[PDB]
Formats: sequence, C-alpha cells, structure tokens
Amino acid sequence: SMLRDIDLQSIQEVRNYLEEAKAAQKILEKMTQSEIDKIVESMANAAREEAGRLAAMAVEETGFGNVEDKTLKNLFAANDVYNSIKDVKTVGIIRRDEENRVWEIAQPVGIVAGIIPSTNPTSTVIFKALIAVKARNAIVFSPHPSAAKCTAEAARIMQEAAERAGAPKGLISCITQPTMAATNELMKHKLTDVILATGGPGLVKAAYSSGKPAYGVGPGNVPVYIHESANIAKAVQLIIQSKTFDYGTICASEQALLVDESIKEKVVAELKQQGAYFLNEEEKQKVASIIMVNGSLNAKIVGKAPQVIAEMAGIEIPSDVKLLVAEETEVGKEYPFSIEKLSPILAFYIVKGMEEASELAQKLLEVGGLGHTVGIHAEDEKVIEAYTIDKPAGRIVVNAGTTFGGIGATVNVKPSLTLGCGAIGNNITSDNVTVTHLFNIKRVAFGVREMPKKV
Amino acid sequence: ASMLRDIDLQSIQEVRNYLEEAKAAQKILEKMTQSEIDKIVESMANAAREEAGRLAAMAVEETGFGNVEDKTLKNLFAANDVYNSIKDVKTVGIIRRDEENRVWEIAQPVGIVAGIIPSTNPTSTVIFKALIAVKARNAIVFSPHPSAAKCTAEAARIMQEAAERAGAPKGLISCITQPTMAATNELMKHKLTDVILATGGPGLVKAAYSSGKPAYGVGPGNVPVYIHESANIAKAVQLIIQSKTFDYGTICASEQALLVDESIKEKVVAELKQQGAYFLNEEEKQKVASIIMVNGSLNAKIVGKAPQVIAEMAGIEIPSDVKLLVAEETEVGKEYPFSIEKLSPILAFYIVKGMEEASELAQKLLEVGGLGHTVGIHAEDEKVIEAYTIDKPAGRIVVNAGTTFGGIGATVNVKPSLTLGCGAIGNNITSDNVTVTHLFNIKRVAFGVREMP
Amino acid sequence: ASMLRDIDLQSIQEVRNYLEEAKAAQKILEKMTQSEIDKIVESMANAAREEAGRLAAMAVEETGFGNVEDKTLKNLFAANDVYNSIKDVKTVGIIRRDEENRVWEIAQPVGIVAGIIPSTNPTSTVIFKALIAVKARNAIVFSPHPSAAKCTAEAARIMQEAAERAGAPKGLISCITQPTMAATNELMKHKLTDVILATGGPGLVKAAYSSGKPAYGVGPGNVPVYIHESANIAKAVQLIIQSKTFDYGTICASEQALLVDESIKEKVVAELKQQGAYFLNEEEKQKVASIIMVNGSLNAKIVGKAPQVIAEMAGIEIPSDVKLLVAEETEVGKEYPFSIEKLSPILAFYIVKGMEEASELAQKLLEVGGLGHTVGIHAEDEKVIEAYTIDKPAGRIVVNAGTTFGGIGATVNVKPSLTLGCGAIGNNITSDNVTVTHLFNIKRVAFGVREMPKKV
Amino acid sequence: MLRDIDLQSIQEVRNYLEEAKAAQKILEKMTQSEIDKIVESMANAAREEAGRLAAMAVEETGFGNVEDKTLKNLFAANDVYNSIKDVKTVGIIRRDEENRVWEIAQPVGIVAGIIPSTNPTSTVIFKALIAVKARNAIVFSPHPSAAKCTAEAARIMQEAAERAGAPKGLISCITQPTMAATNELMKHKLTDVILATGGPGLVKAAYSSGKPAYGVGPGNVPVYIHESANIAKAVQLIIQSKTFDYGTICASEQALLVDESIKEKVVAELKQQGAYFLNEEEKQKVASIIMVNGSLNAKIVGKAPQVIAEMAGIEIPSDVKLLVAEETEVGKEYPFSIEKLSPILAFYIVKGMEEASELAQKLLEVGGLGHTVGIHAEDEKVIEAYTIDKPAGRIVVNAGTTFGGIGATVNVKPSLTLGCGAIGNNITSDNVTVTHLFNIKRVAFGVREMPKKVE
Ligand SMILES: Nc1ncnc2c1ncn2[C@@H]1O[C@H](COP(=O)(O)OP(=O)(O)OC[C@H]2O[C@@H](O)[C@H](O)[C@@H]2O)[C@@H](O)[C@H]1O
Ligand SMILES: Nc1ncnc2c1ncn2[C@@H]1O[C@H](COP(=O)(O)OP(=O)(O)O)[C@@H](O)[C@H]1O
Ligand SMILES: Nc1ncnc2c1ncn2[C@@H]1O[C@H](COP(=O)(O)OP(=O)(O)O)[C@@H](O)[C@H]1O
Ligand SMILES: Nc1ncnc2c1ncn2[C@@H]1O[C@H](COP(=O)(O)OP(=O)(O)O)[C@@H](O)[C@H]1O
Repeated sequence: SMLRDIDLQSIQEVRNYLEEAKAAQKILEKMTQSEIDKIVESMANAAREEAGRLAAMAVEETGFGNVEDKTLKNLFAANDVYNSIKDVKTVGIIRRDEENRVWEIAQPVGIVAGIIPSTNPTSTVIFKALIAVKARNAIVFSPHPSAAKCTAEAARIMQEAAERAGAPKGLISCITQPTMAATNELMKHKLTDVILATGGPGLVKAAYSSGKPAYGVGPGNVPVYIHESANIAKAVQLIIQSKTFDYGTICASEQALLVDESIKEKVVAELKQQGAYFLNEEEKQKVASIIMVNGSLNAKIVGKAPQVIAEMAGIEIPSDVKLLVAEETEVGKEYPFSIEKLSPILAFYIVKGMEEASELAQKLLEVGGLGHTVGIHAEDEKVIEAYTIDKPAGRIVVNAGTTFGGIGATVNVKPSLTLGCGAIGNNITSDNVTVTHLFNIKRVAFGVREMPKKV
Repeated sequence: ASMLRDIDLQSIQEVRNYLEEAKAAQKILEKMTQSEIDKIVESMANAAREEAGRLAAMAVEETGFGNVEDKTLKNLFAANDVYNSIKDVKTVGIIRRDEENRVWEIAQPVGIVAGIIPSTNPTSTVIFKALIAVKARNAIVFSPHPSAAKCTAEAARIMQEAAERAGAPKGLISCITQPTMAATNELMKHKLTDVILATGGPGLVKAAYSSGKPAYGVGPGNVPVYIHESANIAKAVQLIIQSKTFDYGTICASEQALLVDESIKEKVVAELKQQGAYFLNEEEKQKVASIIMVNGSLNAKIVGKAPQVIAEMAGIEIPSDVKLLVAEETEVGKEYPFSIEKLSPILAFYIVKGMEEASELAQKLLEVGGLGHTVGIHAEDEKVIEAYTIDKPAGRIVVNAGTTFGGIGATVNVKPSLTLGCGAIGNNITSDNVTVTHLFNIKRVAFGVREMP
Repeated sequence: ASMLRDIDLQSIQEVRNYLEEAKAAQKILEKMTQSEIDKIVESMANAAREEAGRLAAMAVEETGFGNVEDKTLKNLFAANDVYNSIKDVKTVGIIRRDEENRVWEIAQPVGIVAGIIPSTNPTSTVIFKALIAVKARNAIVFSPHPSAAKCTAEAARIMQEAAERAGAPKGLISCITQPTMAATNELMKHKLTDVILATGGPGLVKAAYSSGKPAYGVGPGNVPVYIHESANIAKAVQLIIQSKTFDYGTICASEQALLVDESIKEKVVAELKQQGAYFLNEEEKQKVASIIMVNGSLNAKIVGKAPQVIAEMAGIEIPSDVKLLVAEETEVGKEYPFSIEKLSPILAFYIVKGMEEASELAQKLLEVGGLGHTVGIHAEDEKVIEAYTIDKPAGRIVVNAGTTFGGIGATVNVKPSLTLGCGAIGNNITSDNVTVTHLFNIKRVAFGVREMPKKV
Repeated sequence: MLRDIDLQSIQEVRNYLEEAKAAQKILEKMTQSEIDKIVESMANAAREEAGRLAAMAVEETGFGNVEDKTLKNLFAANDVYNSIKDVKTVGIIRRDEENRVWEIAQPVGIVAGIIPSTNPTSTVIFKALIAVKARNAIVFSPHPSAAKCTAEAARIMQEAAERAGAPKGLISCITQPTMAATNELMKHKLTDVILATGGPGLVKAAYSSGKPAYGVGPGNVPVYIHESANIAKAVQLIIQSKTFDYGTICASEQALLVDESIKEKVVAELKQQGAYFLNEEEKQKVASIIMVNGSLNAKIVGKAPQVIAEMAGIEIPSDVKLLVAEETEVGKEYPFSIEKLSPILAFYIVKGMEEASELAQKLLEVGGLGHTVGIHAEDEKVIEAYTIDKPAGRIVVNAGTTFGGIGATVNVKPSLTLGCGAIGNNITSDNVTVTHLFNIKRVAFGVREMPKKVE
C-alpha cells in the first residue's frame, strides 16, 4: 500500500515542488536587485554553454527540427531575452513621480506554473525561467510528454546555475513524468498563483478554467502579403530563412503567401532559384494525404526536413530542396494546404491587388490563427498603412520573416516565446509575454486633493 | 406550442438576445471615428451627471444601503473623474508610433464585455464600466446583483438612451432584468462573451476565472490604517471619518481597523470622540459583535446602515450627532467579528508599540480577506512611510488620505475606478485600478530592422 | 425554426409542465379502486389494438426501420400478451396476506415514471410501458428518440386519450415532442421524477444511473446461437429465420451469430439456403462489411433495412426472394464487422468442433457488447443443453425458439416485456424482463411476534 | 489531516478491488456446500467476537453502550445467518417443469459496501454474510469516526472465511476513509453494485455514480398509541426499542402520538418505566443542543440521557431512562420533531385517528418518507384504517420499531440496510438481503409458435 500508479505519484511530486517553491520564493523576494541580477546572469550564461547540447537533446527526443537551429533557438532565450530584461528594475521602488506624489513598487506574483510545448521545449524553459526569476517568482514546469526529458534537463541547468549564484533550492522545478492528473493539480493548487500556458487551445482553455489568472497563447496560421512594390529578392530570401528555421516549428512562421498577379511570375522564379520546389497537381494530393490525419495536423510531418516529407508521401525531390510550395485557391479545414502546417510547406495564393489579399488573409486567420501574426512585404507606405490597420493579429510583421519577427528577434517587439493572441484568440493579452507580466505594480500615492462634502 | 414560465429559462433567453444585439452593435461601433466615439462617451457622462441624484435615490431605496447625498457624489465620481481620465485617450486606429525603433501600435477592441455589478455600488459601477467599455469601442452586457436589480437596469437604460441619442447603435448597452445563476453562467461562458469584468464577492470572481474566458477580477478589502506618532492627528481623524462614513461604509476600500501608536493614543481617542465617534464599552462591544457575524459571515443587515440603526439592532442606545461606532480590540481572526471587513460605520481600534508591531497586525488583518487590495498610513516622517509601505501586499497604498477616496482614485493619484484589481495574491490578473486601456488590445506593426545569424 | 435556437429551453419548460401535470394526475389515480384501474388499463389495451396498424405504419414511415406487417405484430404483442400477463395483478391496497407469519403486503406506486423510448421500437415500447405503469397506479412522462419523435408522441396520445375515455385524468400520460439532451437531463433529474425506465443506447442508460434517481436500464444484445448436432435442423432454421428477419432485425434479442457443429455443417447450410438465406462469397462479404461500420460503430443507415436494400447499398447482387444474408466468419471483435450487433437481416456463421468451443466463442461474442442480455441454443440432448446454458451471462437463455420472440417472452414463458434488463454484468439493477411488479414498492404490515432479549 | 492521505487511500481502494476481482472469480467456481461452509465459519467468528467489536465501536465512536452493541452484532451473526443459510445461490435454484423454466443464480460480482457511523461492526458482519453467500466479493468504506472498529470487523470476517476455504482479498476495508476514496470506489470500473448505508448525501451520490445501487433513507418514525392500546405493554416495548444502544438505529421511535382519552395513563406509565418529562425550561435548554448549525448535533448521538442532560446543563435522576418533551409543532426548526438518534422522545397529543394520521404524515416528510411507522392498538379495524395510506416500507404493529424495523421481532427479513422505496429515493422498500445480491438468469423453452401475419 505504497503509492504505485503514475497519476498518483505525479500528484505527490507536484505537491512537493509547490511546497519547496513557496519557501524558496519567500527567500528570493527579500534579495536586492544586484543579488537577483547575479542569479539571472548566471542562468543566462549557463543557458549559453548548454544551448547546443539541449538543442541536440530536443532533436533526439522530439524528432522535430535540426540541431543548429534549435541551438540558435536556445541562444535567443539566453541572449536576447536576457538583454531585454537584465536592466529592468524589479526590486523595490521602480518609479518615483515626485510632482504627482505617487511611486511604483514591483510586486512578485509568487509561484508560476509553466506549460512547455514539444516544438520549443528547451528554449521556452529558459525564456520563462529567466523572466520569472528576474521578477522574483518561483516556477514549476510541466513538459509536453514527448519532450519530458530534455525539458526537465533544461530546468535542471537553470536551477543549478541559479543555485551557484546563491539562489535557494526548489526555486525552479519540473514535473518529470507528466500526467493529466499532474497538470490539473498544478494549475489548480492553492499555492499556484499564475499560469503561463504555452500549448494548444485545449490546454490553454483548461488554464482559463482553472480558477487562476492565466496568460495563454493561441495557434498561428500566418498569411504574408507580397505587394507588387516589394523587393522580391529580399522578401523571398527573408521568408525562406524564417519558414525553414528549425524546419518551421514555431507558430508565427509563414503558412501561406498572397501575391500580386503582376509580380507573380517573378516571385515564383525567385522562389525556385533560392530552393523552393513547386509541387504539381499530382504531388500536391499525395502530400496533402499525409498533412492531415482525421481533422487535425499529422504529427509525423511536423518539423521534418523536406526530403523526409518527400519520402513519406512517396514522391521524389532533389536533395537540395529547402521547402515545398503548392499553389492553392481554396481555404478551409478540409484543404490541408490552407491550415497551419508547422513544417517546411507553404501554400501560394494569387491575388488581384490589396483587396483580395486582405479578404483572403482574413479567411486564413479565421482558420485558427486569430490574434496571432500576419506579414506584409511592400515598399509603398500608403499600402502598408491601409493593409495592416484592420488585421486581427498582435504581431503585424513588415519586411521581415514572421518567425523571427513574431518573437522579437528581427523586429522591435519584446523578445518572447509566449505570444498572446488577445481576446480574439482567447487570451487575456495580445502582448509578447515578458517580465513585466510577472510582477504587479503597487502604487504608493499621497493625498493631493480634498473630497467635497456638499453637492 | 409556444410557452415559457420558469424565470431561469426566460433569463437565459434574455442574455442570448442581448449578446446577439450587442455583437451587431459593437461591429457597427467599431467602424466609428475617434471623434464620433468621443461624442458618444460625452453624452453618456452628461446624462449620468444629471441623473446621479435620481439614480442614487433608487439605489438607497431599493437596497437599503447608504444615503442619497453620498451616493449622488458616488455617481458623480463616475460621471466626472472617470470620464475626465478617459476622454483624451486615443482608442481608434494608430495610437502610437515609435519612429526610432520602427514600430507602431493599433488599438483593437476586445469585443463584448460582461460586467458583473455588486449591490453596494450598483449605479455608480454601471456608469463607470459603461464609459470605459464604450470609449474602447466595445459593447457591454450587465448583470445586476438581485438586491439592486431595478436601479442597475435603470442605470444601464440611461446610458444606452444617452448613447443612442449621440449616434450609438441599438443593443450596445444592455442589462439582464431578472438575475439568476443560470443567466450569470450563460453570460460568462457564451460564444459571444469575449471578456468578463467581475466586480463582486470571492465566489463570483472564482467563477469568472473558471469560465474559459479572459477575466479581470477583484478581491475583497479589509483595510488596516496605521496612525504614526508623526501624523497630523486632527487632519488624519477628519480624513478617516469622512472616508469611513461615506455612504455608511459600503465601499470595499473603507477603513476597517486603526493601528495607533501607543505614544499618541490619548490624543486620537479624544480627537475621534470630538469628531463624532462613539466608543463602545466592552459590554456594548459584545452586543454589537453579536450582530456583526452570523454563523457564518458578515451580517447583511448592518451593511451600509447608519450607526443609530446598528445601535438599535444591537440593543444599545447612542446620541444622535454620533457619526460612527468604535470598539477597542486586541485580537485578529474569523472568530473575532470586529477584526473582519464590516462594510458599515464600525471601526476596530488597536494599540501598537511602533511600526514593527503595526505591520505585524496589519499583515494579519490583510490575510483575513484583504490581501492585495488597499492599505493606509498617516504620517509626516518620510522614512517611516517608506519602511512601513515597501512590504505591504496591496495594489493601493494610501498616504495621508481617506482610503475610500484614495483607493478609487478620487483623492490620490491612482486611476479613477470602481473595480480594484488585487494582483496574484488576491487571485486577480492585475493590481491596477481597471480603466479604459484594459478594454482594448494593442496590435503592433513592426518593421524588419536586423539580420538573423 | 425562427426561434429553434432556444428549443433547448422550450423542451425543458415543456418537461416541467408535463411533470407538474403528472403529479396531480397520479395523486388522483392513486385514490381509485382496483376496478377503476383495471377498467382503464383494459381500454388502453383495446385502443392500442385497433390502432396497431396505423401506428406501425407511422413508425416505419418516420424512421425508415422495419416493415408495417411486423411492427403491427410488435404493437399487438404489447396490447395482447403484455396486457394478459398483467390483467389480474393486484396493485391496489392489500395484495397479499400471510396470516401465520402475521404479515400482509400493501402496494405503493413509485409515483412518476420517466420513460425513454428507442427509435427501433417506438410505438410498441410506449404501449408496453404505459400499460404496466398505469396498472401500478403511476403517471408516466415519455422522451422519444429524435428520429422517432412524431410516431412516439402519437402512441402516447392514443394511450392517454383511450385512458381518459375509460375515466383516467389528464396529464397522466405525456410525451416530450422535441427530444434533446437538455430535456432528457431535465426529465431524469427533476424534483418530481421518481423512477427512470431507460430503454436506449449505452450512453443513455449510464446517464440514467448517474441521475441521482432509482433507474431500470437496459443493455445491448449480441446474441450467439448454438446449434448442437442433436438439434432438429429443419425446425431450428425456421425458428431462427423468423426471429432474425422480424421487423428486419431491429429487436435486440435477434440472432447475431450462428455457432454450428462441424459434423452437421452441410445440412444447415442447405436448409438455410432453401428457406431464404443468401451465403455471401468472400468478396461479397468485404463489400457488405465495409458498410456495416462508419466511424468505429454501427452504421445507422443499414439498420432495419431489407436484405435487397442492404445488397444495393453494398453494391452486390442477390435474388429478390432472399430473406436474409449470411456470412462465414472465424474472428470476433469490433474490428470484425460481422461479429458485432448488426440490427439488420445479416447473420454471422461460425463453425465449431463441439460444445466446449461454442462456449468459448459464445463468451467472446457476448463480451463484444452483449453481456447479460440473451443467448440461444437449439438441441435435443437435455444434458448438453444443461451443461452449455448453466454458465452463460445472459438473463434470457433461449432453448429451441427464436431469440427475438423468446427474449421478450412471446414464445417462451418469461414475462412479456420490451425492456430487457442485463443485470449487474450489463450495468443494470436487474436481469428481469421489466414488468408491473417493478413499478410499485411493497409496504409490509408486520406484527410483533418475537421478544428481543433483555440481558446477554 | 495529512497532505497525501487521499492518494494512498485511493491506491488502497484500487488494490482491494483488483484482489477482489480475482477472488470473486475463484469463489464463484465453488459448489453450494463449499460456500455454505465458508459463510457458517464467518458467522461463528462474528458470534465469538461480538463483545470485543462492540467495545471497540462504543469507545471509538462514543455512541451507545457495549451490551446493546454486542446484542446488535449477534443479531447479524445469528438472525441474519439463519435466514439465509438454507437459500440456494449456486447453479440451478429452481425448475418450473410445467411452465418449462429453469432459474440460474448469477452473482453481481463486486459490491461496494458503505458503512454507517451508528452501526459500524454489525453492518459489516451483515453485509459480509449476504454478499459472500451470493458468491460476491465486497470492499467496505467506513465512516471516518468509526474507521478502526469497522476495519477490524472486516478483518475478522476475511480470516474466518479463509480458514474454511475462501480466497484472499474477498473481504477488505478502506482503513483511511476519504471522499476521494469513496468516490473512487463508487465509480471504479471494477465496481458492480453499491450498497449505500449512510446519510442522505452519500445515497444521492451512489445513485449518481453511474452504477446500480441499493440505498437507504433516513427515518423519523412516528408511533400512534390508540385508546385501544395495551398501555403498560406498549410503553415497555417502546422504551426497550427507543433506548436500545441509546437510540442509534435509524428506525427508532422519534415521536409518540397519543389519544387524548388515554393521555393521563400513558404519561404516568412512561414515568413509571423510567421516562423524564421535560418542563418548558428544560425543553428549551435541551432543544438548544439537539442541533448545531441546522443539522443534528453529533455530540448527543447514542448518548445516555444523563450525558445529554449534563450537556444541556440540567440535572436529572441517575435512574432516568429517557427524556420526553410534549410538543405541538412539526418542522425542521423544531428540533424535537426531527430524527434525534438518541433517548429523546417528542410527545404529541391528538384527538383521534385522523389527527394522528395527518401528523404522522407531517413527521415523515421531515426526513422519514418510506422508512418506518408504528402503531399500538388492539382494535383491528383502526389498524387497517390507520396503516393503509402511510408511505413507509415497515409498518410495525404492537412492537418496538427498532426491533420490528430490522426484522428482529416482526417478520421482515433480518437486515441493517433498510430501503425507503421510490418515495425515499431508493430502488426498493425491502429489507435488503442475499436475494438482492444475485441476478436471476432464466432458461426458458419454446412453448408457442409466433404467427407471422395478422388479418
Ligand atoms: N455518446 C452518447 N452520449 C450520450 N447519449 C447518447 C450517446 N449515443 C447515443 N445517445 C443517446 O441515444 C440518442 C442518440 O442515439 P444514436 O446512437 O444516435 O442512435 P442510432 O439509432 O444508433 O443512430 C441514429 C441516429 O445517429 C445518427 O448518426 C443518425 O443519423 C441518427 O440521427 C440520443 O437520444 C442520446 O440520448
Ligand atoms: N503530458 C501532458 N501534458 C499536458 N497536456 C497533455 C499531456 N498529454 C496530453 N495532453 C493534451 O492532450 C493533447 C495531446 O495532443 P498533442 O500531443 O498536442 O498532439 P498534436 O501535436 O497533434 O496536437 C493536447 O490537447 C494536450 O494538451
Ligand atoms: N449578480 C449576481 N447574481 C447571482 N448571484 C450573485 C450575484 N452577485 C453575488 N452573488 C452571490 O451572492 C454573494 C454576495 O454576498 P451576499 O451575502 O449576498 O451580500 P454581501 O456579502 O455583499 O452583504 C456572492 O458571494 C455570490 O455567490
Ligand atoms: N463516505 C464518507 N466518508 C467520509 N466522510 C463522510 C462520508 N459521508 C459523509 N461524510 C462526512 O460526515 C459529515 C456528516 O456526518 P453525518 O452524515 O451528519 O453523520 P450522522 O449520521 O452521525 O449525523 C460531513 O462532515 C461529511 O463530510
């Protein structure tokens, strides 16, 4: 009669972590800015040394992507995120407004529950560990099952690096054998203060039903408009690099191109030259047959090199092909090329001008991309202003790859791997989530006006 | 063939009718210019201002809470201060450009807002929520507390009518007429509900963060106020009494306990009595205590009641000019009724040796249903203020002001609001005074500025 | 359907109305004499009889299952056999005295009954449940299957109107006109509902026993029939074909697989063919197999359809005088469409070496969605019958009879019923054929006849 | 409270059900004679341990007294055993040759047995006997305040059963009772039937479990003393029943209804046999401790009168056998009109049979519907008239309702699980016994031809 079952063991595990995190966070909350910053620096530096190994671990365990790109993915969290927060004041009085007689104090949310995706398992741990601790919180991680080990390993490195710099034990922890029982327990336990839910909509929904404050994400289905004023060579190059990054595993990555008829041929030609393989009618359907199983995305094509996809669909492509492209006209969840494909596959739509492009992008976003990301390539300022203004996306990327743009690598939004899709994407915010979401502001404010007694 | 009858089913259908009309209304509204929106918002605030007294009378009459003068002032806070704080906010289209970084921001409405309305601030809260929601280009559907169903609906009606006159679409502002759990649940989980603004007790707030929907909740207050020996006592007492006795203590943020430095105790007692306080003796105390808590929870019947009314209920006898009741206290806990949030002109009175002992009791008082809400201190020595305030878990830390008027942003520079988020510690997504910027998302147009290695 | 969106609210409100009306009617009914009750029930059985054909034709027309001749007989079974088995049952006041034990028994109506009706037996099940419920002095509120809403509703009206002509109160018998989960949920959990009679799919029955109310549910059948080498083969095939093809196989207790001794295999095949069975060759079997299941369960579109219609749907070709389809089979499981409950004129045909192998296989077939329901055997060796039947988990173990007519108590002496409890093993509170004695509680008046001791 | 008691207790239930699964399959294979030998050995051990369990039960729960609990245990060991020992439960139990029908006994499988706080050890014995006799396994769940004595009772049963051939795991008991465990037990895949002897909350839960269940209801038994009653004999019978184990059995007298014409004699006779009639001052003090919050006060359950008196702060002679209180009102807020589970008796004056019936009806609606009523009378025509319209499964004539209700002194089946029929949310009004724990399979021969066509 000692606990034997995995659901039950995992609950016990979560409970221990929470007890230890509470005690750890109390200690951490008392430290100075400089004490905190030394801990954060050690972690980022630690992430930097292990970024390649963890990248390789993630590739090995998940079968997604490639080692070089995941290595770069880890460094983004270890470098860019770190740089974006290292100088942020998170301790004590963070703002004084002398003339209005008010000052702001940073206040930790306490204990954070972090849900980690399979696609970005190691990098997402870092990004969250960094911003959480910078704000003086504890954090308990819940991995995607198919990536439990490398995720846990990423967490370990953060804790141990933190500890070397003086952090208490249990500040950073991770469920080692994920279960439904464990995920529910973590989200709802009284000691759990805030949920960062980076996962599919089902899990994000559970988080907004948890009784707890939650920052969730939504899925992407990013349409990109190439206007006839675009630098076509520059645009095709930027897109391919982004689309093929880690073989297209991030959710802000391009899923469909929308192209002005008048430059249609040039863009096609530029694509082919730079490594695109245009599928013919025959090949499309074979590839389409493996894109969706049932009514949802086939997991076996996710983050797979184009040669692997070619073999799987039983077609032959040159070994130097960087991405597959299929010309399409229809949009809907029964047309596999119009959905989010999370792989080096791109749909290709022709448009008459700005209006048909907008109309189509909206159609594409209505398919599970709402509030996430859109892109346009164009040199005409009036067209850019008119196109972007009414698009339902928190990230509207101009003249950049959307993968790198969406996360804040190559455009100036805050570096993040947790992209809020706003209310339209069932989220409390459309922000790239960062350290400022993980502390509350307290306002010390002085009597400055007298309240009237009579009307 | 076609019948209905049970009130719950009718209330559910009503909610469904409102949301549909709200959707259509918001889409038409969303197409309006900043100028057109701002005119609509202006009309609402004007009408609100004029009807403040009438609405105040209905709420006092329907609920039994408070008095018409203070409720009139309360409605005006919403019609004036809240309006003034949002009327110049950019909410249409591009609201910000960052030329050096090559980014610009577009305001995006959340869609349809569900506003839950408490029984204590029923008309003022509708006015406040309607202004910030419509300014952000949303529709809003209200759910009254049952004790205040009629006046709440009337508040909504006045806004819709004021708004529509100024060009707003039909169905933009609506209100459930007979509140039920069924109807509340429908409003919270429905496909058309985009965001919940939940201002109410801990039970409703928990339900809102369990709805599957993005939510801004509140928490309850239990506001402790420290009077330091450096304080201007005569000025502190006056601010305290005006705040505590406002609308007879019905706002979540009213002082509930005074922590007083031993060294000035004598002047404070004398000063309280002179300014209208009645100190209950321990016999009077046990008797008043007997009606504060009822197995279990705060006795609704003393809520927002005049001190003479409360005195009669307890079976004690007090002078007219008496403005509030005070009880001496040493203990803190659910088993000590004078230590809880009382929502009435009743104060606890604790003696402390100094700041360190003051913080300890205050911490203990907050953990009884006040965490993350509001705290107060009266003092003139700036170092004592900083040391005391730095570690208090409250989104509002009010210095040298009444906490009623401070917490809502009337008399201290916090954002005008009647929905006070209590941060993670109060089970809320934010610690801000909720206002117009919380009801639109920002979309970012951002340009390529760097190469990837 | 301008307001069809709120059908959930309408259906709920309607249920509340029906239950309130039911409460008043039953209070009144409970006061009547045995003569009055018995006079009413009789009128209901008589009206059902006259209307048997018209109801039969509505059900066939509305649902597309079955045929008019057989449904007429199904309706008459409820109107005649069920009625006759209950006509003398005492349900008012003191129903039994036991003078030497100094006990007598007083009958107590359960109150208001919630009746769930299947699409396969919509009119006949209304008739059966109405007769036994009212005989026991209860009110009953019906929930139709949505595919069968109109004919079900019509059956209830005929019972109620016929009841009124013989003196019954209004609202005694009612029926939900717009079936919904919301309404079903309301009906099962509502304050005034006392007992649930759930004759429907497994999800609906499980829900009934999750309702907080006492419930009599059913289970599905997957009836295996053993033909032992001692069987009268000519007689058996006749009984089997009649039972299996009745209403085109919609009756759960209908045969689903034959297990045939290897040693007599040649005669059975020949007799089956002569009496109207078509043996599918291996390829015909696959095309028919491919329409048996859609999405991991039975395809509703073949249910209760004529053999020629099934043939057309599968794209195969059979004579017009074929009465049922038969396929040779070796495997058992959900992945073997011929091994599941087919609810249509289709039979599986398994060869077995002897009794012990039949029993192994019989257990396996039941485990695929048939536990506690029905099994059959045809044999003339009493020892073999006894050894085979003894350990089968089925409430009805039918010997030398069609299992359709046997299961329900038409041709064997079990209680006449269209609600077949599958016992604990089938997730039911009883394995009985549900009947009138299940719809009233017994109160016992008992006299002190013994002394409690005072010291140990 | 312990943080992880719930998970280990869930585990224990799971282990028990799985051993019970294996054990029952083995038990089910035995002959009638092997089963009957087992049941007899169980009865003997219950008989031998009656006193030791009684003492444990009194001490752990604070309810009742050791002599009566010992008698209570012996009722289960003897009366129940004797009433079932000759019932056939294996194989063919009946052969109707003219009608051509064989009946075969079929065990329900695994029973979940919920045990009340009032009759912990006696109920275990009772249920273990009828469950095993019908060839089932059973897993018990105690009320937490009686966990140790309940488990001990289960332990003795299994060991008694084992010596005579039973398999291990046949009879088990949750040692750390919890909601989680109870919940796990009622809904578990391996659970076949729930026997729910407990409060109204749990019975509702059992009928909400998705499983077949036999529940009980609460009692609130009114007994009418008609002018035709033998007053001396009636009072003697009533006091014996009412004070048995200090009134802990559910079907215990709670209110007397007395004909005005014999009021005088009855009051004096009650007094003569040890009743103490409370005055207005005493009434109000006692009434104050009968319920706390708006539910029955656990501190008076099964307590001697003197203990109750002291608790209410009144004093009474040490020889007082029961407290009585004259009453006119009926309702949830009149503590003397509700079920008191202790030696307190309401006393109602009535003008005749008709007023008595109305009041009886009102008392039953206060949590006694379907359970038990009593009447003392020698007038045959009144009894018949009084009893016919009472909604109760046990209608006891000229006997104590405690012993009548359980089937000790009137001829209902000896039992400690009393069903309240449909009117009390139960599938039966029977005293539950062994025939409720096996289903009947019917072997039925062809006796008719079906005609294929109608006119
Ligand atoms: N998973 C389930 N959960 C809850 N209830 C269910 C479930 N499955 C069936 N039911 C209950 O039974 C009814 C639906 O049963 P069906 O499975 O649909 O009956 P069936 O005859 O097998 O199929 C016919 C119906 O299904 C459709 O595919 C077909 O077009 C037709 O409407 C409903 O009234 C419902 O209460
Ligand atoms: N260990 C786990 N932790 C969190 N969620 C899980 C876990 N296992 C399963 N899930 C949930 O079940 C589903 C698993 O499917 P997933 O692995 O996301 O497939 P796909 O990648 O094709 O969407 C998701 O909705 C996920 O939230
Ligand atoms: N609008 C509403 N509709 C339905 N129920 C409500 C509503 N507002 C509050 N409630 C319920 O009533 C409670 C309010 O507390 P209550 O005791 O009625 O008044 P108070 O405590 O403010 O004096 C909440 O906890 C909530 O569960
Ligand atoms: N199966 C169970 N296991 C543990 N506790 C239970 C169970 N059923 C009810 N309770 C608890 O028992 C208490 C109610 O006891 P009650 O049923 O009133 O006992 P009594 O019958 O002696 O009056 C509640 O606190 C409830 O949580």
